[PDB]
Amino acid sequence: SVPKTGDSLAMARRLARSVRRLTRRRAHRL
Amino acid sequence: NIFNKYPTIIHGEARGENDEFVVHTRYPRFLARKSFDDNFTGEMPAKPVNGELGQIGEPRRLAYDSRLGLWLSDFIMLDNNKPKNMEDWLGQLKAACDRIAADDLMLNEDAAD
Amino acid sequence: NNIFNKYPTIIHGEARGENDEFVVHTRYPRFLARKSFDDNFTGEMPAKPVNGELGQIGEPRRLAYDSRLGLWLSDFIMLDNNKPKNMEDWLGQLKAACDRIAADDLMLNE
Repeated sequence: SVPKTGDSLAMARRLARSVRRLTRRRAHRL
Repeated sequence: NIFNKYPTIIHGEARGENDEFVVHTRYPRFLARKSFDDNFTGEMPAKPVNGELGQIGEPRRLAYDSRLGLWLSDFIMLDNNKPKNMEDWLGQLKAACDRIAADDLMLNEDAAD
Repeated sequence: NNIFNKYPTIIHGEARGENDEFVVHTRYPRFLARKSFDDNFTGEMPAKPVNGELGQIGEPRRLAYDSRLGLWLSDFIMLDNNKPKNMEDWLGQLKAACDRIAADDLMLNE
């Protein structure tokens, strides 16, 4: 069947997404 | 009915793109572009998000201003049906945008450490 | 369907309180899908270019895509109202789109 993403992979991917998003938003700021 | 398997709000990004994106999967369903003011402060207010819906640019296009630094624009409705009342559709679209703006603040709020 | 063209071709999505991720493909064929990962997904750049499989899964049968690198796309919702003239070439185009989305995810997270 289709897999459901596990918590350990999801937590690492979520942190990397947050780091990219913080970098992206800083270009809009100031 | 298939949309209901999805989360209500999906926050999106693209490679090489500074702007972000959103999908709203409940009525009214749409894809939109997320853009930001330069003084976006991100602090979560006690008051609920209360944004404004307006026409902007050239030619004139529907856009949403959260008034907290987030904008929603380039709306693409994913529903084929046309709403019976124009006034109540705009109201429903705006409320959805408010929920999205609130959800976006929490995406940032979760993250900053 | 012309408004779709102001968007980037591939949009990668997430939701709060959700482990799975999501994708929107904004060129033909246009769709929304659920993006998920198995326990052997590494996110490492593949030796060969991405060459996945389109298949039917579950009962009743539903379309699903397996990148064969551990990345899956499922719960497809087509965003175009037209129906394709040839069913074979639509699947070929859809599978090709999925291959690009998986590769794009790998480059984004590299």
